[PDB]
Amino acid sequence: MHARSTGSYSLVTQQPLGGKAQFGGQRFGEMEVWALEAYGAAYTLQEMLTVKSDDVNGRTKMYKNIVDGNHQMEPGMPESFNVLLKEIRSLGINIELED
Amino acid sequence: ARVTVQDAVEKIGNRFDLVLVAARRARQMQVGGKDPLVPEENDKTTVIALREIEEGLINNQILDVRERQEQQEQEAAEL
Amino acid sequence: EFDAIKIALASPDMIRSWSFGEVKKPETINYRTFKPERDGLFCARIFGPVKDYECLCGKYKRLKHRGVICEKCGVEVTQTKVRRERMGHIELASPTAHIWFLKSLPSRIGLLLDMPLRDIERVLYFESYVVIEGGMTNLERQQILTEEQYLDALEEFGDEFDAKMGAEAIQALLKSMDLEQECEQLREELNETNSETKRKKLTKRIKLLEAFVQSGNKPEWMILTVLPVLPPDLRPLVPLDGGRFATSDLNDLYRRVINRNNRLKRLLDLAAPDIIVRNEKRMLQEAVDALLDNGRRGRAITGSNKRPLKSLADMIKGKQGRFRQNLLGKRVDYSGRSVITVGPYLRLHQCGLPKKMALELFKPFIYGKLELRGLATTIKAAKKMVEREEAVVWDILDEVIREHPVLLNRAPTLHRLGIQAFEPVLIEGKAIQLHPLVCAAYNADFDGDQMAVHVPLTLEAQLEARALMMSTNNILSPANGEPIIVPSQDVVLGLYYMTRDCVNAKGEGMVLTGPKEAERLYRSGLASLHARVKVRITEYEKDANGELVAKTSLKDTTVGRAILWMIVPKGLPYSIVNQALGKKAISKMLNTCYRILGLKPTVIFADQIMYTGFAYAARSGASVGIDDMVIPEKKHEIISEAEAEVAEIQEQFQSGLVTAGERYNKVIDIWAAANDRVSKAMMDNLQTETVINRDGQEEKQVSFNSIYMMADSGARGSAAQIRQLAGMRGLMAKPDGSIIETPITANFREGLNVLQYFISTHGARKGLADTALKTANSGYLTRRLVDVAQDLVVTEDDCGTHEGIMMTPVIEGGDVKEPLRDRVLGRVTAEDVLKPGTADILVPRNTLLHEQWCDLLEENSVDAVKVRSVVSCDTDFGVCAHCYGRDLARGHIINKGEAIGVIAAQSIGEPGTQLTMRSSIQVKNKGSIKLSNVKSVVNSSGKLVITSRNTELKLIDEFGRTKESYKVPYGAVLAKGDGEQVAGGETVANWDPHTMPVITEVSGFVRFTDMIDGQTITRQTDELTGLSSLVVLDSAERTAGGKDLRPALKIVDAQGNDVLIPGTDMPAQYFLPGKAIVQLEDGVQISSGDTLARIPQITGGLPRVADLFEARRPKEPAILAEISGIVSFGKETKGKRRLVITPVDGSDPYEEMIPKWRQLNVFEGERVERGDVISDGPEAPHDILRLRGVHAVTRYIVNEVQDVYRLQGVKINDKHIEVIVRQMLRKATIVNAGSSDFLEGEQVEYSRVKIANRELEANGKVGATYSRDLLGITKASLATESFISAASFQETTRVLTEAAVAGKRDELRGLKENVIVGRLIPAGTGYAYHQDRMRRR
RNA sequence: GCAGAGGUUCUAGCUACACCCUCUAUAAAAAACUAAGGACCACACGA
DNA sequence: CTCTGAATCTCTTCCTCGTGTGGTCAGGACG
DNA sequence: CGTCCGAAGAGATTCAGAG
Ligand SMILES: [Mg+2]
Repeated sequence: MHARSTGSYSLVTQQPLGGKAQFGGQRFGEMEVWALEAYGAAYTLQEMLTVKSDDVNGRTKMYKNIVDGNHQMEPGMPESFNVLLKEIRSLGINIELED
Repeated sequence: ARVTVQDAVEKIGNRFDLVLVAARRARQMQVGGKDPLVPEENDKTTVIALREIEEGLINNQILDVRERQEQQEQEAAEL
Repeated sequence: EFDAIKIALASPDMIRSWSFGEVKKPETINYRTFKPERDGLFCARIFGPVKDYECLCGKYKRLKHRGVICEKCGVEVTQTKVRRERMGHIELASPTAHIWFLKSLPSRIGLLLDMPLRDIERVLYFESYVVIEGGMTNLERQQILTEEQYLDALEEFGDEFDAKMGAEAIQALLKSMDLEQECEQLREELNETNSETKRKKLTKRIKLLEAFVQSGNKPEWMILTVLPVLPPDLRPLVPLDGGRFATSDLNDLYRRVINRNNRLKRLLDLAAPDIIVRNEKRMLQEAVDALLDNGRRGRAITGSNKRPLKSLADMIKGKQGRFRQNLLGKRVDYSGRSVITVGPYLRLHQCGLPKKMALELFKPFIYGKLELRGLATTIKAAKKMVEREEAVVWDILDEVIREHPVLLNRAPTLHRLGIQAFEPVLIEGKAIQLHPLVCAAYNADFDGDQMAVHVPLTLEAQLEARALMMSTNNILSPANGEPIIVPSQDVVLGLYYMTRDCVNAKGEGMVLTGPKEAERLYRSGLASLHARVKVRITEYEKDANGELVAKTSLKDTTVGRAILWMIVPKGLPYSIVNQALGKKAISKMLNTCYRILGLKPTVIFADQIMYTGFAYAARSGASVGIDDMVIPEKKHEIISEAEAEVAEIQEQFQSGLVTAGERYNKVIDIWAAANDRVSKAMMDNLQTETVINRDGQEEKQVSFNSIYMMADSGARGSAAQIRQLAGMRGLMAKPDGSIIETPITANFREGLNVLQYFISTHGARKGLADTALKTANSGYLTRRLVDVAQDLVVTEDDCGTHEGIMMTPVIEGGDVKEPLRDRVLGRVTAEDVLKPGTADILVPRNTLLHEQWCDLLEENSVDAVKVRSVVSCDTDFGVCAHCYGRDLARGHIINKGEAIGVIAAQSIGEPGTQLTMRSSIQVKNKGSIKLSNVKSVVNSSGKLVITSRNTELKLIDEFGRTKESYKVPYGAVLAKGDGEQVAGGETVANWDPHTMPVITEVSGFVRFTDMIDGQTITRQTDELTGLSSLVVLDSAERTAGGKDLRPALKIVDAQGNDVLIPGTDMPAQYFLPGKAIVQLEDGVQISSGDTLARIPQITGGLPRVADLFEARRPKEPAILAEISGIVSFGKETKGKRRLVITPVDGSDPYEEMIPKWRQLNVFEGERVERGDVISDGPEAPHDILRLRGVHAVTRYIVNEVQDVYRLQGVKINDKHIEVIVRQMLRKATIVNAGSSDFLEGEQVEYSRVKIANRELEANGKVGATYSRDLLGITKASLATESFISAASFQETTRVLTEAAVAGKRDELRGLKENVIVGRLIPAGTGYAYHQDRMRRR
């Protein structure tokens, strides 16, 4: 039994920090994302992708809103996506976000 | 409490437009001081929003009309 | 906020622009002082301060001080969050070619330079000198010059020209060439070239050059002089490690590169001899390319622990890559994991949830409610309250849990139903309870199985879960219309126990007022549960339009069935419950309830039926016991008889009468026959042997034995397992697959011999390893299916296209595997079908087929119904709702915007675990016979002989449905004429498989043309007949002088005049191929319809489906006629046989190359229709798409994949295969450019060319012609508009390299792309968001 | 309560996700209170 | 003599989530 | 105290028969 609301994040800022005896969260892997995609579900998938896992501003704002009692979501960008962008940049390949 | 949302799904056919309209209604309930028209009996905001959709008293068109009217009183308040 | 991303090759100027500084010291931080080094890899001056708004100097410690650099230390003061974005670079002393563009198989660096990859590797490794700006030299401008020959050139040429070495030489070459000049030069070379291979290579090169000129890319940008570094925060490993702070990490590779670069500067200022300098430059290039991609080159650098240390490319690609680890599937918060528990008391939508688990999961909600209540003034006080776990916390937890759905998710999420929401119910314990019915849908046992529990947060999320994710919302599995919450083990057994009749039982033969009285009699115990009693039932009918009418009647039934009746809703009839209610019967009952009463009554009935099944199964006490199993009395006698038979066969082998192989085959066959006999005896001892009186002397009834109840009801196991328990187990295969000679005589009930157990465990271990490989390959196939999928959503409500695929019941020569009704169910008709009464509109054009409508179609017994297909739908980037048909998730046409692609991919992938890893024609029943594509000539006896090769017998009953279809090989003779009713069980057609007939179309005499005995045809005598028969020599076997001559048969009269084909000006010549034996003599009249010469003549596993979806060409494909025409042999067995097909009107457009060893069904004189088989063999899907059309290839692939699925008894609706097929052939190739801007050589998505040609049709210019080509799922997903989805799939380095070279701009718009970006998915609710965004754009 | 400091406690507490009051250059009548940082590889096991 | 179809040589992963155990550049002395 | 050293298949790339 390993239920956790919020735990210490990794350097990739993915909050669960691996499934461990130490407090952390379970992985929502690729097949789970496929399952939500097959469902007519998009908002909950967006939460699992951004506000629950790797959006620092998103996570802080979500926690403040929930303790305020109003459940509002701010998408932002996953920190893992910025990690991917920086890693591809390190390869010498210019990847940029169009405005 | 609603075990199933079928009555809503024939109220709103797409069943994804259902999520959007009832989510806006529940948002109005939580953020605004406005309360659901159908009486609340130990029900969360989303459940009572689905209940209002079930009676047909709330739909996307009615919700848009209501918010437009509210903006109308907002403009009339400034005069 | 931000549009779709773009990717391009990064310029050195752009790299410098990104970098906040330049690093020159390899060591990152001091171990003595934790502060980062001034110029180390970990730098605050370059990458920002280690602490949020604290400087290294410590002079600045406040927010107001932020933005002011400290001159003493030299760093900027900001938040450490900036350190993640801030980036640095290294200025290499000499340029180094980027490994991705170098070592990749396309060899972009080599392709641009037009130089072989080996030469490029040599010049980069300084082994050879390449020529740059040769000018006035005998050497060409681009030439590879080895060390000794470079020295010879240097001593020979005193001119200023020199051949540079290393990466800088390649950079100079890249600068030297002009892309535009090379562009027109290569275009004119393409115009000049007459070879397909050379023009294809030059086309690849010109594609590279066109991508370079079109995008903002420079050739010299491939070789990077400045090397960017990862930010110190985005650096892996580097843990405190109890202050050891030591781990292998990309930091090691960066330190290697920086050390090399520093040493290179040290020797450049030192001006070292050129040999040491070039060796060190090669070392630096090795360090750099190892950093970029470790293991890309032959030598792979290893770090500590003797392992290949992680590199930048390795962090991107593979399972461990950032894509699949942290972008596609992200570890999430508010997730709880625990073992599963049954908890039968729960309803369908409710699941058990431990108190502590809900506490931990819902902590923010609890804190918010505590603050609202005013119990805790501060969030810290709320956390303290939760830690105290005081009483008020529990009541608060009750409020939030009450109406807040949570997602229950089994770890392997094979299909869509893997994750389903539930309304949690707080329980005392530590284990999650899952409702028993849905556990079958979850494919979850109760054996330490664990399910993740995720908590939706936003109101959109909770509402989304309640509307869609909740279990009660999705009763029907997406794969097939059959319900997925069907009773599985206990409840089905209890229902079977209730719905059974015992000939004598307590309370038999009394009449009962109603179900209430039946329940009262059973619970009182005076009347037995199962006993035939007349009862009065108030049956309700749905025939009234939106109204229920009560029918009261006395229906003979058992007490158990009458009790069960009160449970079912009113609308359902009594016929469904009157039967024994096996598992299939209960599934049909639930399906009828769903179709008639609706979703909510179906859910209530399912919960009530589960409760009743559990209760009455507990009352039954259907226990398994040793005495319950019965060994057949005939089993020992059967074993003795089989022993006698095998002994006789052994004695025959000893005497030598029978060979070893035939002996083994006979032993296996007789053992199998004995196994079937003992199985029948065992089954009879189970059900038939049960005898109990009917108030008379004796009565025989169906068994109440527990084992037979479990098997017959379908609760658990099958007949074969019951045979294994009590009957003889049967032959067990050896690991090689060969059947063991001696089967396992003893059953599982009796003692089992040691050797018998060893033989059994062979198959057991084989099955376990097969299961492991099955789940591995099934996961891979599911991933490929999803990734080729997920680019399909229902954008448009109605496509409005008349064209659609024809649907007919599938036939393999036996009983129809799938009736037409099941196939056409849920599919909108392409065209208005017609009643058997002519010119009657039985069904309108665009109407959806519901249950009553399909039943009406069965009544009229239609055979073929044209059906809208997703492939036929012409919508761009989307699939029509009407074209798709019913979603199968719920009883209506699919809702607009829903993601069909992922649904179908999961539906196909899910059964993969269940999928295993590895003459004459007799009519089954009497009916009309039909022949299609038939050319028939009657013989002397009058029996019909076919001239057409592809004639198909169709058995059509009085209703008109084609019950049976049989393939008829060419030259076969059928006694029964066409259109004549054939009695069942009699052979209509007979033929010889070994003999390939050569019939004569018209009776007449023959003249031998170009026939010489002993040269072209060798006369061979037959002793039995007494008449020597001319034998045509095989072309390759016979001599070259006889090879070129072609024997020809000409029909003539008695006078000798040649006879033409009746109705054809062309003569009736006949050609005799090699290895043909002609019994008839020259100058002998030949009857019509008689053969002239007697010419001597897959896997059902998951890999078959994988190959089909990947469209792998078979090892030996079948040659298909490209165009309709007559066949001529240009060259006979000249290396390979050459075939020419030419129409009578059009010139010969095709020459066909055929291997000599292949059998040819074609005859040269006979005309061949386009798409007809030339050489019999496995059918290649690409050939079908090229020739027979897209509808034909879709039909073939769907039929064959479904037939693979049919073998294992798993059904997937055809639309799921159809959408994947549509994705497979989404690419297209342009035959002629026409008015379109697209070049004919280039290949573009069919959507783009469709939009372009319809836009051209809008104007005067005609649309460009296009050719549709089939791509494998891996290939189709690998090559698509968006590079991000391809990179997440496979060959990530290849995909990113191709994107950067081409500079391709992603358009996003896909599910996987939006998942990776993290923005709202255009799959479910987000489709309206995306259409609003499109309106905004 | 948004830039800082002080206050009755307990070195320090200016919303740092964070808990009370004051003002724009000056320190106390006052009770509930406080901490936000850390990887990979191997083995075995469950599904 | 210049490509043909073929045989050979090279990339590229080859399920998917748990729960426990352990092992991981290592600079080293010298101005 | 800080500082420098199997297996399966796809694709490219040779490869080689045949006028
Ligand atoms: Mg299990």
